Amino acid sequence: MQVILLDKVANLGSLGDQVNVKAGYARNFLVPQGKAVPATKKNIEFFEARRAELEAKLAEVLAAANARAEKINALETVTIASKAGDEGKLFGSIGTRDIADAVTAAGVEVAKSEVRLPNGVLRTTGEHEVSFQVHSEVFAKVIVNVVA
RNA sequence: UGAACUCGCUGUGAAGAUGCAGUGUACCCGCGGCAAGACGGAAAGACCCCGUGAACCUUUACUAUAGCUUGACACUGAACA
Ligand SMILES: [Mg+2]
Ligand SMILES: [Mg+2]
Ligand SMILES: [Mg+2]
Ligand SMILES: [Mg+2]
Ligand SMILES: [Mg+2]
Repeated sequence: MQVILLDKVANLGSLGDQVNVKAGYARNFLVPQGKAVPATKKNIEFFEARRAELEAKLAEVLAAANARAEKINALETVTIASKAGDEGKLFGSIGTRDIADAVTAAGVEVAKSEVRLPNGVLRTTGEHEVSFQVHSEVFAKVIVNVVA
């Protein structure tokens, strides 16, 4: 499938680019996720007409919004006193839903799917390093303090 | 249930005769019995054979097929070795 882009995806295409990609990748991933649209002759003519002078600006303001969201909190200890057992060995395993609710209780607007983790379970108490995926380009590393 | 004025023997005869030949006996007709014969009645022999007949059934008969299994392509992607 010949497809014209709207986002800096990693390995296939640059911005404003019409690349030929596998049709499953074009159908299930790009056109739902809002990064690419099918290279109809009308579509590439319409993109050269108006949308190339807007989607770059939208990418710049999205990168700025990711910078704003990542630096409204970087203090790197969010306190959760969830339930635990004695001397390590957390009671019930922590969901990233709960980690999302903790940081949106004190700070950022980051939801569940905007959060990555090495483990994802955080099944003991201590300084567990948490990553973040508010965008595929930029990360953020704000750390958690879980206690009983 | 072809029609009957439907005896016995010996012989002849699709080769085991109430019906032919030869011969012996028997007046016409019931009734109650028996059941040897009328190749008695019943049922186009059920065993056998024939049909370039049928059915089911078996299998290492033939040719197929549902199924189960194999691989290619599609639905079907991204990375990294
Ligand atoms: Mg005789
Ligand atoms: Mg008699
Ligand atoms: Mg009697
Ligand atoms: Mg008879
Ligand atoms: Mg017959």
